[PDB]
Amino acid sequence: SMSVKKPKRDDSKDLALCSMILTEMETHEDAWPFLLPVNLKLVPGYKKVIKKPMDFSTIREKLSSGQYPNLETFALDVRLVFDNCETFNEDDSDIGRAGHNMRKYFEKKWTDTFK
Repeated sequence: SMSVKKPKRDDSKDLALCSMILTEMETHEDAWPFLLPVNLKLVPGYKKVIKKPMDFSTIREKLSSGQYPNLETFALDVRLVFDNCETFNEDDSDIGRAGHNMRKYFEKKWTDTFK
């Protein structure tokens, strides 16, 4: 509350560390469905169904231009990529499996780096 603060957690390395995570996600062999924005002209249903499209290149540009206020808003966009993927893709598809794999990979790096 006013003039009453928990001890200051060191956040000065968060930008660097999110960038490293994102690099690891970008270079994973199962990243291919997520590297670029879904082409809304060429994929029927995507535009109407997925209210907030997100992809790794869009997260990279937001990261690089100071558009994440803190590490939690970064994690929310990463999770959005995988939540979108589950909305649009069957679990038993190459893309559906890719999204589960990447979500797992992300959540471990997130825990190991920050928790």
